[PDB]
Amino acid sequence: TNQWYHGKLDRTIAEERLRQAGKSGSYLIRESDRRPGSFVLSFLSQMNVVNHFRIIAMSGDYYIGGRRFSSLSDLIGYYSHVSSLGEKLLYPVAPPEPVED
Repeated sequence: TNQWYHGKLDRTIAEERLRQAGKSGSYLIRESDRRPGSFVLSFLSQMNVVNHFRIIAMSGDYYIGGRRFSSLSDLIGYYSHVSSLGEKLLYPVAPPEPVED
């Protein structure tokens, strides 16, 4: 569950991880290092374009595209199962597993 949370992660590594997944509709959530306390939905769109959508944390709520959410998980759920953003969240990209010691 919620494999798509990468915590603190810069833009370049986020784009690397999404491009590694390689399919349009791949996504992750990271807490912006440039704007801490805010988050980014990073999303691989068509034609090798990564979009980085700011998500605003306001009043215990989370805002993206004027829609309001109670948790980052609720936000991911909505753009996966209710409506497109219009592109659709399809493949959650999990953080790289720990390496073989």
